[PDB]
Amino acid sequence: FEGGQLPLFRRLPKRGFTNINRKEYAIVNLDQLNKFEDGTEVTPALLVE
Amino acid sequence: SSTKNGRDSESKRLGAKRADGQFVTGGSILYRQRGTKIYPGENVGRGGDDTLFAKIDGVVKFERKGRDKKQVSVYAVA
Amino acid sequence: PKMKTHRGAAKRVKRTASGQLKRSRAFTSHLFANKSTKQKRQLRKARLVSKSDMKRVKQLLAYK
RNA sequence: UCCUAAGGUAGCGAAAUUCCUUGUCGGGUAAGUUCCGACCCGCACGAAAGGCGUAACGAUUUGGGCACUGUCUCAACGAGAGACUCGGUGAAAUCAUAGUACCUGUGAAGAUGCAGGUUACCCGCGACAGGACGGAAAGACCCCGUGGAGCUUUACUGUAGCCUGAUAUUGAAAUUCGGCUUUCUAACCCGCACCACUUAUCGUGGUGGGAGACAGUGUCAGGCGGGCAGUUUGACUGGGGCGGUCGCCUCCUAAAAGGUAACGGAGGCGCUCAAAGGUUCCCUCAGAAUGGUUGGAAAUCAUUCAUAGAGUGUAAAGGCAUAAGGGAGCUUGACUGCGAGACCUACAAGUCGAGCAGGGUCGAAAGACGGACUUAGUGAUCCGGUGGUUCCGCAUG
RNA sequence: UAGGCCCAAGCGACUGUUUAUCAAAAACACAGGUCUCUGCUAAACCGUAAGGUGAUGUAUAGGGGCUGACGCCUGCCCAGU
RNA sequence: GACAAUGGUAGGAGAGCGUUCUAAGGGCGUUGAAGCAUGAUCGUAAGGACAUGUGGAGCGCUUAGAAGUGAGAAUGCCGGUG
RNA sequence: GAGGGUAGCGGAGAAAUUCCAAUCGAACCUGGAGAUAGCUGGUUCUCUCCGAAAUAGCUUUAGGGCUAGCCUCAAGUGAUGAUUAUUGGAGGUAGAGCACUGUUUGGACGAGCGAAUUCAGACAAACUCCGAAUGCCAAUUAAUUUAACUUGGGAGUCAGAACAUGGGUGAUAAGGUCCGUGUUCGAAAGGGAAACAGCCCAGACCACCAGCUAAGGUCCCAAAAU
RNA sequence: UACAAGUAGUCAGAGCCCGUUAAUGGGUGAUGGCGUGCCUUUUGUAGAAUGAACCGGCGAGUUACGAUUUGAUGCAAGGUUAAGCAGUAAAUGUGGAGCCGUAGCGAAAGCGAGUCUGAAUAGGGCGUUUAGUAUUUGGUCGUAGACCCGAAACCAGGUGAU
Repeated sequence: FEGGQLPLFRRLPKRGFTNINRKEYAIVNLDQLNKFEDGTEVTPALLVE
Repeated sequence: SSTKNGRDSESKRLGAKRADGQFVTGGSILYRQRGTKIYPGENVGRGGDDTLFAKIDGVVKFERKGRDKKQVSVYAVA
Repeated sequence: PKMKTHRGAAKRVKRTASGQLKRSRAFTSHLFANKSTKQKRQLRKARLVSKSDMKRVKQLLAYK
């Protein structure tokens, strides 16, 4: 409440929308792959455990 | 039993903005005015509404330009 | 119970990586014949919520 | 001589009505702002929210008399009940603590309590009522609250109720330039009659008569609807109303930076221009001590004085003859994508801007050009409309 | 123990009625007058259903508005609602 | 052992006193506990001891924990008495 | 007189907002219910350090609220703070003046001769050929000094008053009213002005039967020169 | 203590009567100097502005779920479980659905230490600064009556014509 003056959010306009088929991924940089053995096989099933 | 007056407009902040001998940048406003009461000098430009601004970096210099006329210039610091 | 989010405010700002909020501009719906070209061109750029308005609507966006 | 649907008739009239006003002139009194009788200059009488009269009635209003009287001049005495003195019994409002004087002054502007003076031995009883802004009731008048309640209406939005069509209940026959109307019994209706339940006519049933596809009833639709209901009806203001004012631009008050008030002193704006814009080259104004085809000295032409006293779309103030003022040629930069750095500033907004890339116009070329000499001509968002498009579109296309 | 009276005006005709507890009056009522609605399962009214009042009445009747005994009278306009 | 600081309302910051209950440890009481009354006592403040009379069965101390934790005003509520 | 009928979105009323169990412009009891109150009143132990505001902008806003400005507590970045001397600049007030725009006194000269000619003398917030004293912005210039700025936690304040001084308004009236600047009160005891928040001197950590001074004073009340 | 003008006290001080938690003692007070109660509300109150006759008792920022900031503590590119199950209503052991962090940018498709805008890394915006997480003491805010007391009124269901 601003005491009677129009609030900032009322003054500003809305923008954008949302997508129902939003796909997100779990990022893994090349820095977190320095612990496995040389030549090993890395698979998502292993990275999660 | 009434008044016919009571109107006025908002005050504009005219006048000089930087002092003589002061260091400024390339786009610093130096003088706001109506018309041309002070003329531009070396390395100075006149805006659309008669505003005077610099174009390089240096010291400000308010000097006289003829009988009853003034200018403003900017010189690079060495 | 948990605090409720201001749904009207969640449709007008976004949270940046440093904790700031990005907003839109005003005077952009209509009456473009009364504004200059430079005036309208520079209004398409976004801004951030000022440091004074954040003190008033901090808790309004505590879950965003 | 203007206007209107028509321009007040009889009667009455300084009145329960007359503001000026104690209108003026006659009665009543030694003296009459009242009273009675007449005059019409009726602010603002008037014929059924009737006009003008009227005998008898009135704990009705009004003026003048007779009689009478302590109402009064002007007070006196007497009787009884309280008061007052003893025995018995024995409350109440009020209350920060109190050993509680006056005068002039001072103070939040009217002092028992402060200053300087004056006066006053300690403690009772019967009386008076000036002051302790005395005591009984969170002042009813006045102003405030985006506080209540009752009432009103051609305030807003609704509603009981009433009126009118479509359709269901609901079937026949004929007239007729997917049909309003005469027409018939079988639905439906009858606080109509006679019978039975039953020596009660509330009700049911049966037989006659009346009416009849109407009425009544359900759903949908249109109109009327202070009858009833929920609510709104701004602020500033030398108290509040009434009057005026509310945003933006320029000047003065404003005290040589900027900023700065009053219901202080003066004006303007809610546009305009396709050339009144850009560019290149040229040019220069009012007023013109005199001459003239001699027209109430100033339209037009001619020569010298000419420190700008002219102009600059539109108010004012700062600017402009190195022109920003006038004219003549070609043009659309009144462009697209931006943008270091600054002014202003509570926020949202507002203002100036070098420079870089893509197109161009004018000029021989440097170079200028992102509207107009500068500062007013304008209004979030939410919702809806019209175009274009990289994008999303609920299992898939 | 038991009416003062009289000469003149305003208002309402009259007896009557009214703010329990600051107003008894010129206010209300009244007899009379006029307009208007209602042909009977009447209009109007309560419930707004059944059932009732009106009325065990039938226009010489019933409901509503305005005037207010009696006497003499009650003029002009229908553009608007 | 030296110089320098310390008036204060609305407010911000810091360190403390007292009251009831709980957990551990260590102690008083019929050779007289709590409460109450009186006094010429101690600390910078809120407060803490001691002696005497009354009283007749419970109550301190130390560290920590938890709160119905502090009264002169509200024309405040109840009781008593002017 | 006795026995009965009409009930609150309702009754009754020969009509007064009249009556419905001693207050009826809408009866009484219980419940929703701790309705709501931007308005009054109240709000309980002790010390230490620091210490305001009564302003601006917007407001169905004016005795309310919000951001900014002044206070306090922490974590940070380092002369970036303040005064003075000096050298520089921007800006037309006081005064003055009549060269522009006005207003206006007395003469002289014939174009119709006191204000678009000349010789003298005056006037102005919205006149200026001229123009201070101060104040303001600067120079990592010099000396003396102690701040300033950024981020975050918590606030209060939006009724101000008198005196001096520059102005408007009123009447060169008001303990009047509205702005600029400084001081005091507010939130400040002590001494002086007889008494007297705002005037003059001066800022109370505690104790003492010690000394020197300020304003103002020294015949008596009453400390100090008859 | 009966010649006296008093918010009743404080400082100075004879006389008279006493003798304690033992020390720079206790009670009374001739006379002199100074001094107009308390609270609330205000620019400003001895105020003739508000409140209290007196004494005692009672009588007003609390708690549960969320958010944020600071102190403490364990672990650390990781940190931590909720319901449930077994247990003394113990607070331990199990339980890894789930939540936060390690990577941003854009309305979105998407790309990625880069991304968006744009014809153009030309310029500019926000990021690459990048330590976190769980429990808990304190301060403040939000939803609940929300520091306490007090309305004129509104609606619902009932009781009344002695």
